[PDB]
Amino acid sequence: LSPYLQEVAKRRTFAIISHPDAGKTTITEKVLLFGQAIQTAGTVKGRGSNQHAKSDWMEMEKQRGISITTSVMQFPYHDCLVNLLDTPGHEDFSEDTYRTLTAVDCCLMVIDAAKGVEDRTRKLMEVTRLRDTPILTFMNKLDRDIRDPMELLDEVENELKIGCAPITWPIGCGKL
RNA sequence: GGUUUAGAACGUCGUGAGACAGUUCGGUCCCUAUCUGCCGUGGGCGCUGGAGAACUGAGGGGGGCUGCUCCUAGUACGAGA
Ligand SMILES: Nc1nc2c(ncn2[C@@H]2O[C@H](COP(=O)(O)OP(=O)(O)NP(=O)(O)O)[C@@H](O)[C@H]2O)c(=O)[nH]1
Ligand SMILES: [Mg+2]
Repeated sequence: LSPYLQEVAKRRTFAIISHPDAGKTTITEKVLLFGQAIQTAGTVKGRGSNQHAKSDWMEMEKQRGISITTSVMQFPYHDCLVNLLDTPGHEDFSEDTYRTLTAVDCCLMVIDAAKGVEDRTRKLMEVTRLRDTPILTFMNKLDRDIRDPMELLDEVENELKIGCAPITWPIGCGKL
């Protein structure tokens, strides 16, 4: 427990991957307020939640349309020091994302519970198994009317060839 | 202020006086309301002995517009926007 091997062990550096518009960038902004980096928060395109607070999608064109290239982040949560990446969704667009995976020891996949598993979701798992990299799964968008979370588990096991272990479970979806 | 008076000029027409549904500058707009109506306000009598109060409510009138924001929710919808 020397001041060296202690700093090392308390660190944790990970990805965040998605099919385009799943919510990487949003869950990221929220992860940032659980780290006391953003005292308020925002949305995307600076949209529906007002205030010139978008944000932390670096660049510029990102804020005009929707997301471009990996923003990177370091903040403290609980007993750890997290290093957070923000991987772009789009076939032609990255690249980069792939090279970014080279910097992560593990990885979190966001899934649109209203959409299930999409195309670049499937392609991203292939790239993942290249390094036997671990995957956390987050089922985003429970504010929306979604599919049966049972069926959502099938699509994840069947099409992504990986076991599902529910930690939490939604009670009602959409307006409920 | 416009434009159908009287002054004056331009262009135009006519020998001319004058003329143009061409133009230009100037140029007196009265009424103390009797009736109807309408807004208000009293007087009289009626209502069945006379009086002071408080009512019922037939009916009449006034009022009746709308923006933006927030919650639902950036949810339904949408590939997105
Ligand atoms: N209803 C709802 N909408 C969400 C949720 N999370 C994200 N969104 C919406 O989904 C859209 C996609 O946002 P974004 O975070 O850019 O997704 P992304 O995965 O970063 N984009 P990309 O995959 O292109 O990099 C946003 O407009 C945001 O409003 C959620 O939990 N619920
Ligand atoms: Mg993004």
